[PDB]
Amino acid sequence: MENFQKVEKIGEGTYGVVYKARNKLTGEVVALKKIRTEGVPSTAIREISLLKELNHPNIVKLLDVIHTENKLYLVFEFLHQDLKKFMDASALTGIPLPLIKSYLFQLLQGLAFCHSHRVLHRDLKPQNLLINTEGAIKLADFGLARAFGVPVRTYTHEVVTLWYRAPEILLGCKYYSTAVDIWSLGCIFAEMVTRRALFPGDSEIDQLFRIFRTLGTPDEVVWPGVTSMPDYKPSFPKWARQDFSKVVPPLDEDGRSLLSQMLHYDPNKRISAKAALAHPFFQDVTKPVPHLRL
Ligand SMILES: NC(=O)c1cc([N+](=O)[O-])c(Cl)cc1NCc1cnc(N)nc1
Repeated sequence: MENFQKVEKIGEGTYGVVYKARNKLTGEVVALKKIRTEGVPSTAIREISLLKELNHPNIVKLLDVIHTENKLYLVFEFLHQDLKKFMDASALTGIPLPLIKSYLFQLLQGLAFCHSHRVLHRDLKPQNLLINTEGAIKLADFGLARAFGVPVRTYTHEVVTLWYRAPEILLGCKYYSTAVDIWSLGCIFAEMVTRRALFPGDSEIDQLFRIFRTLGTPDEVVWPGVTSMPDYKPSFPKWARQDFSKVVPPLDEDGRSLLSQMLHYDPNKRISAKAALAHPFFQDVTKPVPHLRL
């Protein structure tokens, strides 16, 4: 509003426009997201407001929710860069394993926290993971997708990224579980390691088939109930599971083991954030300093 001097437009955020802004009073620099509409639901107000108490070091703090004049403003703690930009910037050399491990570990701590408080992210992707110079990484936009159905096209009709969507969502499941976030994080882990998106689908069916081509078309053996899912079709081609060592080379077996558990088809077999934190892969985790050029 007028209490915020806009510094620059960060982008066309998932729900709306995002600006880097400074509070004229406090001098605090924040990210301000403007969200779209018949007056903006009041149901979302109670919901969003609840997320203000969801405070954790690996969760971008939601400082304030402001509903006014058919506009909804979300004020967030500001971080200078997202993981997508960082991965692009580290494309030639790759993110060092120690840093990949630190980020994965921190993200799992953040998910463990949200999940223990019954909050799901639902739309984890590199762009929603913010990083700073201290080596921290934080989850952004956590429980927002709840009172906002399912993404598809931002106000600028931008294409919704399905690359990190769990198979149960693609198969039409009506109830998401914490497992969807573990799946997305597994996809991100793989991408940090290989420097290439794991399943870059360009349509819902292409996304699903890319997953099937790599992990094998799921069946009742590995995923009880899958053939009864809303969008499951007996006509799906049946692809054999690819040898896992081919998926994220040259990741070591500790890493491959954890990733395999984060990508199990059955949401109920998929590892929890809490359990993943105890995986041997993190035995030598540390907190390196990233090379950020702001
Ligand atoms: N909380 C935040 O700091 C933040 C929030 C949103 N958002 O609520 O939509 C977005 Cl896009 C980006 C953010 N920061 C990363 C960033 C900073 N600067 C520039 N130029 N690009 C990215």
